Amino acid sequence: SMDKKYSIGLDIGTNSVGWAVITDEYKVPSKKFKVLGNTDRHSIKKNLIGALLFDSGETAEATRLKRTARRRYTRRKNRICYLQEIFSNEMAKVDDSFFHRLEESFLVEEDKKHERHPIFGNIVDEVAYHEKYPTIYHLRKKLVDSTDKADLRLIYLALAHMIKFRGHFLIEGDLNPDNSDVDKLFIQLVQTYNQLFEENPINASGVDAKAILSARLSKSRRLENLIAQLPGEKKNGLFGNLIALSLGLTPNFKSNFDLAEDAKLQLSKDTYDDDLDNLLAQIGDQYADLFLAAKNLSDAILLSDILRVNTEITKAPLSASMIKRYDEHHQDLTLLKALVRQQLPEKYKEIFFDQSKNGYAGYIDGGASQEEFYKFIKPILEKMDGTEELLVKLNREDLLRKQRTFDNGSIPHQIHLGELHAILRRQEDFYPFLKDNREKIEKILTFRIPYYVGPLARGNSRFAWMTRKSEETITPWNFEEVVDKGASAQSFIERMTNFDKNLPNEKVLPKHSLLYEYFTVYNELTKVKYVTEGMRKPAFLSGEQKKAIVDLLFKTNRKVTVKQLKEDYFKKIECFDSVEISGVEDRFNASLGTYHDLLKIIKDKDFLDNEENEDILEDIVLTLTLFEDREMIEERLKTYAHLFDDKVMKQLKRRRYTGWGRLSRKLINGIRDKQSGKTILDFLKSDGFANRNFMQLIHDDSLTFKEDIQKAQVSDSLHEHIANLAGSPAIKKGILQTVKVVDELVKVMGRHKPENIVIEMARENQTTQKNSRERMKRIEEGIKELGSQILKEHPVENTQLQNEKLYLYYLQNGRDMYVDQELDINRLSDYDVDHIVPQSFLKDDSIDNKVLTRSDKNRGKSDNVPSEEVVKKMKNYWRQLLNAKLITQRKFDNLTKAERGGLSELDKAGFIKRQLVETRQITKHVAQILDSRMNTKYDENDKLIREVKVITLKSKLVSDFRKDFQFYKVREINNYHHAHDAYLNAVVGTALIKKYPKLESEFVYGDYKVYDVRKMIAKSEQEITAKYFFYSNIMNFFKTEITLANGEIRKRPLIETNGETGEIVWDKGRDFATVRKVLSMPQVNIVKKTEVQTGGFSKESILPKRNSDKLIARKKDWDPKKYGGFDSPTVAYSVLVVAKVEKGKSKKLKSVKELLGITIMERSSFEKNPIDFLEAKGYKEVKKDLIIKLPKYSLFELENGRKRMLASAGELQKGNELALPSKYVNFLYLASHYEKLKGSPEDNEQKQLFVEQHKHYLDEIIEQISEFSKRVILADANLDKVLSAYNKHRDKPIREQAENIIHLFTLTNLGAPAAFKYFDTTIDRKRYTSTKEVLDATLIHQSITGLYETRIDLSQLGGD
Amino acid sequence: TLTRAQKKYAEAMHEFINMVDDFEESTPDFAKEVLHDSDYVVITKNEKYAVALCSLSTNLYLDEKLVDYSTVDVNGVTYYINIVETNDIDDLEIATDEDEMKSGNQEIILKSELK
RNA sequence: UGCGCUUGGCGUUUUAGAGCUAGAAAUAGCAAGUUAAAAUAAGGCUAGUCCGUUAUCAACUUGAAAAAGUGGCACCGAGUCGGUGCUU
Repeated sequence: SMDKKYSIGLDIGTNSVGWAVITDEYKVPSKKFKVLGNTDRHSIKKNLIGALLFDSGETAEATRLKRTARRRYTRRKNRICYLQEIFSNEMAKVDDSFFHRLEESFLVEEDKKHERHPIFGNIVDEVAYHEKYPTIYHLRKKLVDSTDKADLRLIYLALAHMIKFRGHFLIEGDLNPDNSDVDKLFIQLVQTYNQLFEENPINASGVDAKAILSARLSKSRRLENLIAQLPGEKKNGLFGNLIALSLGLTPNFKSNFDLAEDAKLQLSKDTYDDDLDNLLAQIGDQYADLFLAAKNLSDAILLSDILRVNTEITKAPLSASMIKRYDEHHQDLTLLKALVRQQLPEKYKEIFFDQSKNGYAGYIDGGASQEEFYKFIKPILEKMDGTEELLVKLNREDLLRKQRTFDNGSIPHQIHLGELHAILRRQEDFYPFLKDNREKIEKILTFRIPYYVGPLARGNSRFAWMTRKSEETITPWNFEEVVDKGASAQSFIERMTNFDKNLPNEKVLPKHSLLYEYFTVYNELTKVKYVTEGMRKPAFLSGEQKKAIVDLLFKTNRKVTVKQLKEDYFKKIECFDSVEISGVEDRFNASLGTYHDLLKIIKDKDFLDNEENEDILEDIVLTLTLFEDREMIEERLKTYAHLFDDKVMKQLKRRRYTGWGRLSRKLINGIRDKQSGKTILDFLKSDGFANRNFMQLIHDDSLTFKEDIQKAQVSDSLHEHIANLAGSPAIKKGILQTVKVVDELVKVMGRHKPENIVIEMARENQTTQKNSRERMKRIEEGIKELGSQILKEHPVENTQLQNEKLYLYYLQNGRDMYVDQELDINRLSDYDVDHIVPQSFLKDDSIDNKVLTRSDKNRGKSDNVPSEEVVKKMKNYWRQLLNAKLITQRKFDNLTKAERGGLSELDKAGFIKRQLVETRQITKHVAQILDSRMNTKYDENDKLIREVKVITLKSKLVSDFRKDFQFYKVREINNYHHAHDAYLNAVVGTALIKKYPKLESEFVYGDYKVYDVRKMIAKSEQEITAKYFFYSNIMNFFKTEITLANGEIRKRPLIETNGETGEIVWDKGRDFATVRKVLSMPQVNIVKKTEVQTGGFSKESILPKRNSDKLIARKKDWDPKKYGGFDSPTVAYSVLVVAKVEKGKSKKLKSVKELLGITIMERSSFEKNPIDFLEAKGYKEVKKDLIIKLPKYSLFELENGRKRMLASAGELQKGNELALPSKYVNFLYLASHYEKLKGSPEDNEQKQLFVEQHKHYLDEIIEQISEFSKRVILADANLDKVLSAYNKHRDKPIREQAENIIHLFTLTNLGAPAAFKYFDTTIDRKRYTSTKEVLDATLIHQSITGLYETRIDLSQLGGD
Repeated sequence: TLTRAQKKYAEAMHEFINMVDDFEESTPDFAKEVLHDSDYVVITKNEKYAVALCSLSTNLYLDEKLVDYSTVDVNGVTYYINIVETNDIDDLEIATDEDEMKSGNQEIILKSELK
């Protein structure tokens, strides 16, 4: 051969990139490759196919949380330092070393440089103090109340404990009823509820919420007493579950909103936040204000229950109430011990003495939670007399409570400030320096760094944007006069705006932009259809209808129901009687919330509607979204003070907003259509008979928006190029790894660019029955809408809803879809499932396109959609199902196409688009880069010369192709299929680009002549000349004989060719062989990208002290034998070390060749001075040349082709892949698919014969595995154990025997060994814990493809 | 926001309700540090503690190290949410009766976490 | 769909809150518990009320680093890649 034309295949992933090279003949070439190294092998052959594997790429966010965690702790340490500094000069007078003792509180007696008692320094004064002040709160109350001069250390402690743990800043300004009281926040709740629900208000005008909620009763009682005042609210209503949430319970919002999956929400859960976001997404942004009014109430109750004081007894409600809790804990404990001595004295020791148990000892000493604890003593209290009071406190959750606890989130820094402020005012006469710093101290507590200002850096922080006003250290006092608040904010706005993906360089609107809201309503409104009597076909809205509706319904309602639209407008305004509506269901999702919010506060309807006020109005929203901050908001509304009352103005700033949209104002209006001068939003309003939608407008190539977007994505350097594209961080790594592979391959190929690069992107997102509930949910609501008794008569269960025949039975209400016939639920095996739009026209296997009939003959004689007769007979029946949502609209239409003359050219041209064009925007970006990288030359007119055509395929075509021709895939076997998939794309892609070149525009990146598809299409079968097809399914030319919807068989020639070129595209007999050949090849290049670990030094569990020296100190001086520490430290990379070390009492140098794990923490050190580091860690006579870096997954080959991968310094992973013969592959596919075949009956039987006639392949397969494990896995005990186990079930079914044969592959799988089972029987993994063999073994360095290697025999080290 | 490990557990938690008893006492989470360090989350039903199964290195020794578990209660019976910490190589023990324990335990789910 | 800024409550760790009676001890009987300090990636220099867990990484060669370099082809096979005519 001569042919140096070649195309490349690629299957891009998050953990893999399969790649292949092919020739014009669909062959995978073969080459010898220069093998560098010190071994004797100086070249080997490799097939040009393989796949790169790699650990996923991880998000920054994880690091961010660590960063703020770190920032918080550092700036708390500074608060205290501001205190001590003020105190210190005076304190020195009173105690020389008082602060110092605190500094060293942590340390053991042996290491303290001062006296071991911290506050006072002698055991007498200390022990006294603790009997006098059992908590800090006793000290705080006394200082807050008393009129005596107090010791200056004690004043410090009190103040330092309010400052250190200073509570929340959720509430701005002084506390008052509207921000802190339980009733007010109750009112805001119902107000938020009714705003949502004008139709069904709650009125609670008489209702006394404060008292009901506040009183000391179990959460669940208070919930009943409240719903008790609200007739027409159910205890688990939407309003009832909202109070439940408010009390801290776990309500299920499932029923409340008709959800498929339940929505249990609990305010104390950390995951509540995105548990809420889970619910919100389903039910929309609108309800967020409810759950936030619930949350604030939640704070209000908890805070109400923490401060249990009558005020004015003390200026320290908090401390006084903790003391109460202390006393109460004492009382109740004493009694309890009484009641256990008396009644259950055998259990006294365990409960109060054992810290292993969940009893009191574990509660205090064993780290039990309050929750674990109650649940321990609950049975025990219940067994005893005299527990009545204790059970009440328990079930109220008020028994034996500690003062520092999970609740205190809800304690506002203002309260702390109250006590802080009091103590100063008592003492400031006894200590003038406190009079003089009173305002400084209070500032230490109350000052907060602004959200906008950010880190207070000086040019050494990548994160910070703040601008100084002077070069001096920033302190909470000088802040306003050192930091340029305005400038710093301004740089804030710029950084925290995201740009429009479609049109970057342009900021995204706030999610609550009136314009974003008008836009979003006009987009939903544009797809709505209606029928009055004599309605012709189902009509769209006029622009004038739309502009009246928004004017009447939308600018009069927060949310508009169909009923108002059906009744409020159609009957009322157009003087209709009854109007069917389609294209919306139940109610509108998008409404002008921001219009109504602004109407309430501004009470000037003309102003909102002026539409020249839009600018003023859009800046407003912009500031209330940008800023939480009260001060800034005031500064930033200053210039609309004239326009508005000081009643409204105040009320304005009290409206806040959160969230950003996907789009730019310039998107929605700024750009225009060249031909029409109509913006996007301009089209949404009036588009005529043809009523386009925003997604359409961008896609629609007849307009200037699609093209300007393309022209607008403009972005230089590489990583910047990679960085820019949207998509997950893991997929950016794969895109980057893809392009490197292409570069290596091009290099491999002589630096010739290929003819084409076929792309597809593999999907590995099989998260879960998410869909199996929805199936049931669809049926219930469906079967209820129809008022049928089917589910009663035939029991419901949603897991057997995975049998499609069973699924369609129910969706059709137990009837034939093509006849007024019942089906027999039992006898479904007999029935045929039919595709409405035949397979020949397009490949659609969706339930949407399938129906159950007693025999597919009932459909009609056609090769079309079903016959005009069936349509006219069932259309009513089908209409009922559609109104009941058992069938989709598209499905109704498809059945009823015959009515409309059946499948048109336009229909067909649509199936073609459907099949070719890749819908995911991220592959297009991947295409652009590669096209950009590959194509570099311009011609003599400055037209780009496209030497390489970069093609993107839907994954489906290949996946369909494998299924169609029996090139089956079973991931559980090995990793080759990644590479195979790439090959198969390359093949299917190039064929297609030969056979249909005019279709290039659809599937080739570039700018090409767009061709009306219809022209391609033939009007008839006999028409077949320059007509591409009469049958839509574009993959037809591969098949020899295709079946039509009516059993007829249309044949095709072995040798297809493009008619116009005459180029030869496919020999059906010859070419498939080439494919089968490629797939069964044993040598495929599987490279695990080796990686140095990065991140945390070790596990994050601070452990208690051990003799063992493994644990790692948390501060250089803190010996873990004394102070505890971290246990396991991550190894960054290992390092082969060859040196001689002392071996016995003699101290004689024995030569060693060892493997050393360099911890992430040690890396710095060892990488500055590698020998010195190694020498301090014991090795001597180290040889510098010898040392080799060995990261994770480093590859060794042992004797007999056995290979290992380095997991750590002491452990290996299996390094071999099991290329099973192709014949056993499809055997194991079919076998384990035996029942749910999803194929036509006559071959669905044909394949089952093949399995029954090849059950001797089962035994042949085990011996495949057997010889493999003996040779490489070398875990004999396990293979013995399975070898018996397959004997033990040789007579179990082939579908069961196979499906377990697939688990067994874990044993031979590449990577670390895992535990697995055959049937009941379970195999324990055999771990390769010796890295000794490797040292004398052969290393192998691989390029990305694994094609260029360097082989290093390690048994030649040990000498000179 | 949310711990990388934590999030891959919360979803793990969804799947267990997916088994479904509409149990009604809401599921508990261990401290973030325990979760990052711990390698695997397993739930064992029918009132028995999770896992601890051996691994025979190149006879058999214990492989999986436990941490805190919560006896969440379905209408009938305790379902522990046992948390399993994968074992570091040097540290290991040798099992006795336990091989019997691994065989006679039925566990509804095991989900990889760190990965 | 990323990426970013403020701030809290727990939690964990060590110390500090004189344990007593009886007994040679082994040990048993009792008392007590609710709080605080401190650290919260070791640390780093650029000394900031900054920064320290993301991306990135075969080997060998040049560079200070971005970055640049380094490995014929044809056929006939196929148990992880084998052989052979040719090129040099």
